[PDB]
Amino acid sequence: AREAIAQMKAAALAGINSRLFGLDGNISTNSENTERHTA
Amino acid sequence: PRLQKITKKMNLPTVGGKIILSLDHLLEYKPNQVDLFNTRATKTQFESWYSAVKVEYDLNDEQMGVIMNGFMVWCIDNGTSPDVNGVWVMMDGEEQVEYPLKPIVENAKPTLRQIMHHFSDAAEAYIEMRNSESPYMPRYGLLRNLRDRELARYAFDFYEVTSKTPNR
Amino acid sequence: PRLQKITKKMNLPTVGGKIILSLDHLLEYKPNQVDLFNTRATKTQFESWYSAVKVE
Amino acid sequence: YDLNDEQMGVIMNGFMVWCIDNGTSPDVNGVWVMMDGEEQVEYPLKPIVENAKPTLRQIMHHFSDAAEAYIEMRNSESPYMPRYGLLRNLRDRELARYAFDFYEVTSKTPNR
Amino acid sequence: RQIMHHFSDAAEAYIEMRNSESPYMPRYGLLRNLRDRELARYAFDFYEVTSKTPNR
RNA sequence: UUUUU
RNA sequence: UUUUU
RNA sequence: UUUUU
RNA sequence: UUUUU
RNA sequence: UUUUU
Repeated sequence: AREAIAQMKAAALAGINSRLFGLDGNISTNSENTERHTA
Repeated sequence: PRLQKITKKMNLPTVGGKIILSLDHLLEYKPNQVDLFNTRATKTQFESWYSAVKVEYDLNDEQMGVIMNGFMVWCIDNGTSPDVNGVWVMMDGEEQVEYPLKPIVENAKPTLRQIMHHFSDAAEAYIEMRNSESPYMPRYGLLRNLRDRELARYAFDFYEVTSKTPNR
Repeated sequence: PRLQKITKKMNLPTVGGKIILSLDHLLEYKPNQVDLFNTRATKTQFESWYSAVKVE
Repeated sequence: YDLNDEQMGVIMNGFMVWCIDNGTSPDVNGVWVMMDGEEQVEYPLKPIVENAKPTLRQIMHHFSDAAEAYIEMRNSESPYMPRYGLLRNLRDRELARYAFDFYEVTSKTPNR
Repeated sequence: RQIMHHFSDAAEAYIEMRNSESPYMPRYGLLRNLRDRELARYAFDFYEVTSKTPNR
């Protein structure tokens, strides 16, 4: 049975790419403006 | 037969034909490495920060150890940058005893993190045991979505690299 | 033989040559984590919100 | 650990058995444990590793004959095998003697 | 640096022995994340190539 | 030499 | 060590 | 040749 | 060196 | 930190 177990564990895991990062929360698509308006 | 690592006959600087500059007394010169960087503040500035803060809270008592400790946990779970405002808080029992926020920052001679690299092993052991009991993770990590529960040890704003860390 | 996680001989802050700042009484300091964030309001503001609404 | 006492012999011994039954690599975290009676008296894990001047196994090749005799007698009574072997599925019960992370080859071993 | 290329063998032997005792690495390396602990010998701002070095 | 969870 | 619906 | 914080 | 909310 | 109708 020691063989058959390892065959199961290996058969049920393939293609799963770990990729320890998820996604970052910090977005900056465009920097902050910091300018004014007048008439 | 035995000898020492450096020898006078090694090639060395030669300003004068006779006199050598690097005096061979280095065999006992072993300062702890981390104390020498630039990314850490001085021994002086850390001291004055600890003295100047005490007046503006006006404690003059050893409750300061609690207040300092009450700061570092909050210093984990939210960012560290000069653009903070509002308040901060530690809790006891079930209430939310708060405090002000300004004088810690503005009476910080270089920037904040430039002081707070001292706290490396303290918070390390802290999240270690809290991870031992229950599955802990800070906010600085959850905001950036790590999958490996194991590397909570290395999630801070303030964390000082050394030659001791692993290559992972 | 048994001991505790933190030890006094751990490397720690050294303002004075003698006195240590982080007093070793942290072995029982286990606040519920979520109560400590900034993204949540305070216990105070939640209370006043519940009181001020009732009048209006 | 701040012991300054000859309990160190027990703690050292309590490490090597655990050092068998799980891997040895710098990427360990958490805790480790020995037991007495029926409880699970645990300890921390960091300072053994980080205060290891070269890497860990580079120290632990000293322990060769100790753990050897250890698993020999435990195999004598009952059918023992570590985890480092069961993770790699040996069929011959007899070669448990040569299953470690740390094991130092010599000119004495057989050719099998 | 145009002055400090003189110091080549001094700092070399220095980090050699400190690496002998304990696992030393400078900041110029840790900022650039080497994996091989062995090549701390060749991590400086100032280091003067010669015909003596190996091809690694 | 390192890299065996 | 994690990852087996 | 300079430019490596 | 700074800049991580 | 804000900004999710």
